[PDB]
Amino acid sequence: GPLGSMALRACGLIIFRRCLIPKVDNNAIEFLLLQASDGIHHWTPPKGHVEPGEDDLETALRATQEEAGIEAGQLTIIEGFKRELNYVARNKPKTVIYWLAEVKDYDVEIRLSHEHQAYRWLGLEEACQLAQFKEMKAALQEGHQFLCSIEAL
Repeated sequence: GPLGSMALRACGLIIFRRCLIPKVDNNAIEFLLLQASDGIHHWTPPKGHVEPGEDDLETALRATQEEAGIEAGQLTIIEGFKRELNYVARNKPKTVIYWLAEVKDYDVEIRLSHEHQAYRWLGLEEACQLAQFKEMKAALQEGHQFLCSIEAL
C-alpha cells in the first residue's frame, strides 16, 4: 500500500558466510535464510519488494539490512552470479533479484526488523531444504558455483 500498489519486482541478497575451512559436512560456506513468523512460516533470504523510488539492488540491500539486519557495510556484493529470481510461492509470481554477499563479520548480528523472527547460518544442503524453492535451491547452488572462484578455494 504505502510502498506502492502490489509488488512487481523484488530484490534480495544471497547472503552467505564462509568459515576458515570445511568441518564435518557444514562446508566453510553457509547461507543465511529467514523464517517469517508473521506469515505461514517460510524460509527465505532477506528480500523485499522494490518501492517506486528505491533501486533493485538497493532494495535487496534494504531487505538484507531490514529483513535480516545486515547492512551492506558489513557485506561484500560478490555479484558474479545474479538473475531475476522468479517464483509464485502460493501463487504470487513477483520478480525477485538475488545477489551474492559475504559477511566480513563472522559474528554479524542478524537483526530481524518487524518481519522475520528466525534466521540461521547453514550449508547449501540445509539451505536447500529450508528454501523449498527450485530457484532458491539453484540460486543458492548457482551462487556457490561462483564462490568456487572466490576465496572459497
